[PDB]
Amino acid sequence: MNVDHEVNLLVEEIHRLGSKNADGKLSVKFGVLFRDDKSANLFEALVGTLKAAKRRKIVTYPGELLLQGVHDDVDIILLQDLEHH
Repeated sequence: MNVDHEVNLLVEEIHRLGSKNADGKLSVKFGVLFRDDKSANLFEALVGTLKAAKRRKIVTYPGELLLQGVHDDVDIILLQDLEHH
């Protein structure tokens, strides 16, 4: 409910759903994550959660705003990793 937790929830989910790109970092396509969220609704505000982590430079993804699933091929790239002990 507090987006502060959701950010870390996001990076964990990305750790499981995401696959490594050429840069060696984990990345997951919006369509894949959105697909899972459409079932459980983990992120009540997925876009806002993405924004939060993009502002923290934890993840990056092409696009500013979106409404339709035309950005589903957009890979959310994990730039900063704090998820794992």
